[PDB]
Amino acid sequence: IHARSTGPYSMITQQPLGGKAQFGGQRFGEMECWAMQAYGAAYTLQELLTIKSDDTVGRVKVYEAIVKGENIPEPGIPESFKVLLKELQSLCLNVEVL
Amino acid sequence: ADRVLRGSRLGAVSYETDRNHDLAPRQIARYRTDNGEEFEVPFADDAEIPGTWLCRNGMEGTLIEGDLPEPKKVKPPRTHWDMLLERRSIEELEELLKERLELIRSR
Amino acid sequence: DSVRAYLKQIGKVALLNAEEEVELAKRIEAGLYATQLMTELSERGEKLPAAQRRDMMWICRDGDRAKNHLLEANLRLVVSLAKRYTGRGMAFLDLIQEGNLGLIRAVEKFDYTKGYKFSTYATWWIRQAITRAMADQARTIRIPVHMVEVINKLGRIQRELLQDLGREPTPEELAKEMDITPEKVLEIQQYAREPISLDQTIGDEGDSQLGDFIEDSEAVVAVDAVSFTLLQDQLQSVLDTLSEREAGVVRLRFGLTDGQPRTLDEIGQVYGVTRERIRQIESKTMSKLRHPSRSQVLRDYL
Amino acid sequence: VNFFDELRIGLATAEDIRQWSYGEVKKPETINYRTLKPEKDGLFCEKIFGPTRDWECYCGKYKRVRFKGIICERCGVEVTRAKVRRERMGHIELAAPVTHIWYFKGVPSRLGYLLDLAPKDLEKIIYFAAYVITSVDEEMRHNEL
Amino acid sequence: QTDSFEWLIGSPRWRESAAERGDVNPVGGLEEVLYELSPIEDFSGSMSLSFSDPRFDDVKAPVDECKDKDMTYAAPLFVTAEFINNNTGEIKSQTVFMGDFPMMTEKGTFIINGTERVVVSQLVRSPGVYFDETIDKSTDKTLHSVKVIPSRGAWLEFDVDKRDTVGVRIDRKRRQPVTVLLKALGWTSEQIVERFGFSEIMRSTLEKDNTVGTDEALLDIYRKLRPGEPPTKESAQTLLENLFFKEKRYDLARVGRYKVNKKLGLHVGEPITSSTLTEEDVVATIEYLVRLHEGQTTMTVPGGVEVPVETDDIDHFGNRRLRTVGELIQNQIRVGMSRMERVVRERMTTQDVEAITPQTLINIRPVVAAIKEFFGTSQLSQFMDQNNPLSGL
Amino acid sequence: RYGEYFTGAMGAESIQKLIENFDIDAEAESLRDVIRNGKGQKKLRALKRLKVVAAFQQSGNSPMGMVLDAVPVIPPELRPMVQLDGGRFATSDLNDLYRRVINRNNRLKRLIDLGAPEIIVNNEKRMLQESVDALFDNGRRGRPVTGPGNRPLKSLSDLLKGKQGRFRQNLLGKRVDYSGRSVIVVGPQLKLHQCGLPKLMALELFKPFVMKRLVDLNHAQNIKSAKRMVERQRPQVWDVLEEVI
Amino acid sequence: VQELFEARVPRGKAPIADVTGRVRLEDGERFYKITIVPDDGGEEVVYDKISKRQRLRVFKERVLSDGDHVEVGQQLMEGSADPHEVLRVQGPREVQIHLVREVQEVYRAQGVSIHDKHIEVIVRQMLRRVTIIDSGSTEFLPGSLIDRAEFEAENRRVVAEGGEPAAGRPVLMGITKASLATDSWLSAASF
Ligand SMILES: [Zn+2]
Repeated sequence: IHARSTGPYSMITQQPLGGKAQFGGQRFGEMECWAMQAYGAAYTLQELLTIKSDDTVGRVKVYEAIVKGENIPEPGIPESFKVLLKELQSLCLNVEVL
Repeated sequence: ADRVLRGSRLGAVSYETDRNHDLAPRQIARYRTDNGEEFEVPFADDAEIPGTWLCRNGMEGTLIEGDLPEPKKVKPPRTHWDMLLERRSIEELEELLKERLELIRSR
Repeated sequence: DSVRAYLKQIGKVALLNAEEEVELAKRIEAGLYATQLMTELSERGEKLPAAQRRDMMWICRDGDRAKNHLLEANLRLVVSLAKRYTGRGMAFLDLIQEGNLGLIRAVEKFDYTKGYKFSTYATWWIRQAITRAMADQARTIRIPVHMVEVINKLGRIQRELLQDLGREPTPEELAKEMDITPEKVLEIQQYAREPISLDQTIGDEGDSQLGDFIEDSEAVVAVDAVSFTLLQDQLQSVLDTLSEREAGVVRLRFGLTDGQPRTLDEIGQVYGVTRERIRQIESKTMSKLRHPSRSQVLRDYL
Repeated sequence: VNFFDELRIGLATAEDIRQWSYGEVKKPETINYRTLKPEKDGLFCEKIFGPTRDWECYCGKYKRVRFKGIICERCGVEVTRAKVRRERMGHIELAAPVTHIWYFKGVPSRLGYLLDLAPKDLEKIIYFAAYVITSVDEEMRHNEL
Repeated sequence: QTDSFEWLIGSPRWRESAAERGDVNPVGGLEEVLYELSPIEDFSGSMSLSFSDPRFDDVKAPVDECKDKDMTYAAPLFVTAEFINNNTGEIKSQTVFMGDFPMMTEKGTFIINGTERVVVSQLVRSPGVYFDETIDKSTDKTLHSVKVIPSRGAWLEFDVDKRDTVGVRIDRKRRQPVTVLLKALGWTSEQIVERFGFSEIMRSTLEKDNTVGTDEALLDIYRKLRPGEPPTKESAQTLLENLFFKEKRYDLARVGRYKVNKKLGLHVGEPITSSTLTEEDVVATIEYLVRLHEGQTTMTVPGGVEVPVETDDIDHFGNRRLRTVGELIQNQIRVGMSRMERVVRERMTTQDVEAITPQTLINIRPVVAAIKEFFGTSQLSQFMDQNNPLSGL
Repeated sequence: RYGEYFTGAMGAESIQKLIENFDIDAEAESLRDVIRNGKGQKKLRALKRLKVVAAFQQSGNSPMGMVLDAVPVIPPELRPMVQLDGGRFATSDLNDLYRRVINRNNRLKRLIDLGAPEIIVNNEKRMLQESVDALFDNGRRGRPVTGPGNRPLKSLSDLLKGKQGRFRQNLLGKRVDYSGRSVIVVGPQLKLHQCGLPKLMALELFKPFVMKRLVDLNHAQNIKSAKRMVERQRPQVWDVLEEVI
Repeated sequence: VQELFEARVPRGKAPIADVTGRVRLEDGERFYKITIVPDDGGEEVVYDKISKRQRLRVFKERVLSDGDHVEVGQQLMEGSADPHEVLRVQGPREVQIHLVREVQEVYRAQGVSIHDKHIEVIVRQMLRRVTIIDSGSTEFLPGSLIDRAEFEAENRRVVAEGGEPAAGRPVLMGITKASLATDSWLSAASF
């Protein structure tokens, strides 16, 4: 049995950490996401890969919104994505968004 | 060593609240580097304005103004001439250059 | 590997002996006194003619030729001395460069009227460059060199004494023999270790790394963070129900509306009152705060 | 923004990179051994990368939210979050020009087409085995030949 | 497992046990590393060092204590060594405490830091001669090879080309001819015809051998070795006999020795024990190979037992043996002395003459470092699954 | 003699002199004349060259970036340094590589000012170039840079390419919370839209929601009595739980 | 099936017919000997070496033999069909139906019902691009593969300029090979 709402996280990434004395975390794969595309329930995916995985500043917002019972806030930019952009900017790349 | 083990960052963690009003006022000097630049550097409104300052370039420069405090306090390097003049004399180099300059003078 | 091209580079050099660089020193020093002769010639003006220009310019080039000829002649000395301090700390080419710089300083400080071998002269500067460079750039955390003294002495007495007992020594024994406390040598044994890398595999298959397992005790807990703001909200809701004066006394006193604890006379200074007037209203306020109807909602907030 | 049209990639020019960074370091140091605090001009340099401790300058003279956007010119550190240290890029100016590798050792070498040169011949150029004529006048050779 | 342990110690129970069922001259497992290791000789030939008498002391704590107090279940180890000068002869005999040594229970177990751990048996192929025949798909004909592997050395393969003839590259150096191995081995081209001419496909090797002269082709052999080095009288025969007739770096298995005799129909009624490779076995597998690729069924040898000619199997049990734990720990003591002695012979020079006791030359530390090194971090040492007595069995 | 006329040098600054003193256009239409005239291994070379000369010819870029005079530095939290308990330090591999860079730049930087024979100069610049190369990608030119244990380090491309790649960082998938797993049995009295649920795991999952609801009716003072009261598993949570599910 | 989607050379090689007419059937050195006579006629087509283990194909009326009338693209022996040559001869529309019957047969052998239009969806990406046989007038490198709709959009601006006879055939290519030719560049980075 494993179960978790909120617990410890990694120091390298912001992902939940799972071991014996940890609550465990549930590893969500790839074909799973393919079937999520097959429904096309994309707001679920935006819920999954952002506020549940890597963006720290959203977790306080959605958690506190659940505390007050207010509206679900909009999922902000996955900051883990922007980490790749900084890696590209490390290697002589004028990358840019328009 | 796969076991649930904790390490440490360094620094501080604070749960302070956020706001965008009632902050301390400021003042802006625009320091000028050697390579013709103007860098709007915000300073706290109660502060001192120093003379030299390493800037966003990674170099130091002067102010927005033309005070020019001092181009001094630097020292010359310990050259090979000083290290020569420790163990050798002026007469040594004068007569020795009479020897060598004689040797090119006689070719 | 640039050792092939670099030994290949220095292999073109001919070896030199003592009596040559005796004269080459006169050529170089003739170059430097022709140099300062040129600078003082620029000081006083009155420029010498063309032959008395090309002779000093010629000998200024000549001291560079014999100088660089000597440096070429002792790159082989840099290799021959440096070539056994490998296997530890630093890449060999770095050792080449710092041996070159120490050899430059030894060239700058050499005398031939002392009558010695030039290499035996330079050996202090070369090995001293080894101690300096390996003192600097061999660790992730730079340790000052006086501690490196007892790193060398501690590894010496520790290794040789470890042979003397024939086994692992105890820290109180090193505290006895190296005449310190066991907490001293224990601190040094803490300092001596290299940092562990992050990217190696965990001993097995083979896909995961080490970075998956790092527990933060300085992590951002959510429930205290939400708890903190609503706590401040309960500070507002409870603290605004008391009197007009005591709100300003507690807020301006405790550093709440501004963030800084103040002296006694500072908040009495804006009111035009005494310190005792502040202390009796504040202390009586502390009697008001231990009224338990307020304390009931605030006890769990500890 | 969250209204993105494209995402275009080019070579980062030298001026833009030194428009990106907030400073240039010059020491091979991380921290002190004892107090474990970041050193000047090394790795983790607070002066160009920011506060490791939340809203606390290294001078330690200011701590509060009302002191924000300002610079302790004693510490040389702007007062802000610590999390932005995962965002600030640095740079190092060079003492000599340096070629990039992905145009050279990549197959085929776009450098080798780019000036119409052999790869193996270019290798001994950039690994410094031989000279090459880069520019010669034709006037003085021509008429004075 | 109990009789496997039993043997590095070499029990009296092991002595009679492996003495009544034949077993003429039983030698200890430690001894098996001793007499190949001892005597120790310097490069100058002026001093010498010897080992003798592996034995054991008593236990220091019972199993309930060791499992309780979380230690190793060990016992001391004594081996009586001797330094012997070669210039005058010296009798520095000194029984040296070689270190602690882990011990097996009557449960067949081991205790490391209180943890009960188990040694797993590791199946490996036996070294020896592996004959094989493959058929290509261009011209669909029959090439006949053999791969002969020793223990701890290089390899050699006697192949057959798609055309004529052979495949005789040793340690994978492109090809060799059979005759230059034999003529450069020091044999006439006449005896190539006499002993190996019936066997007529190799007459084409003696045709296209393209070099007449023993050393005149053996210099080209050394050109096949390096390439590009002026050969001397060293690299003519002695370097080759450092690969096949020096038993210090090229040492096939004792059973692999027995497997060579057993396959090749050698002088097998022999109590022999060695790891040296004669070339007579090499020409024997040459002629067995060509009698195979001429098409036969049987074969005898002058001086030995006749052999039915056949190909070999890959995964047959006679080709795939078991390294037991005493062979495992035997290898770990072997590498432990391989790392231990490799500074001792180095310090046979730089230590002071007449001022050395055998205690000053022995470092017992890397040995026990190799032991505790072995029981940690190996996938052959695992925890006992104690949740079912069946499971533990 | 004749050194007044030509210019010759070595390495990357001369390469920059090549790049600055180069034009696209007459080269380009020259290769247009080749693909009008030539054929075989006279046009195909102009083909393979004409693609990339055409590529610089199209966009408003320059080949200036192919050489560099400034090297950027990645933010430090992507090479973070962690101390464990007991004073056990761990960090990234890239940092001492940057240290080799800064030591060679300051080393050359001080060494030029004295002046030197050129044997030193191409040595130091060559070490600088290889330091840049090992910074970007270890093992591409010659022997790979290994450290302790004779094992190779992690360069920039190592963070990008391989089994830590863009699949293996992004599209590999990861673990998230508000989840769980257990073993399953049959529920044959249920309906299709129905399912069952083990209740300890359920209350373990729905913690912030029930923590909201239990305080709303006055069973609790705050979040802290809420969460602590959950950790005590007091019997007042259950009738709340059927409402919140 | 996995090879039949990347569409390599099948090991069960049997040629198909190339022209209508009759056949001249013979034996050869351990294989067979095959000659097709055209119907118009003209050049007679000869097939040399197909192993006698790979025996005849059955048509409908009962068995292939010598003197038999030859169709447009009838397969000659048992085995498997090359996609590229029946593409070269009969046309794309057929090769569609061919691959449908081939994969569809494989799922029919286990009796698993999969609707055809999914297979059609997989078909549609396989014939998107064409090659450059002739450069024509406009920058088209031969040996390259170019989208058909872009090729027809570039030939749509056929205002005079000198004519543009950029020639190309419809090109089948393997689905990995086809999947390399993208524009999105980070899916391309994902290999
Ligand atoms: Zn400060």
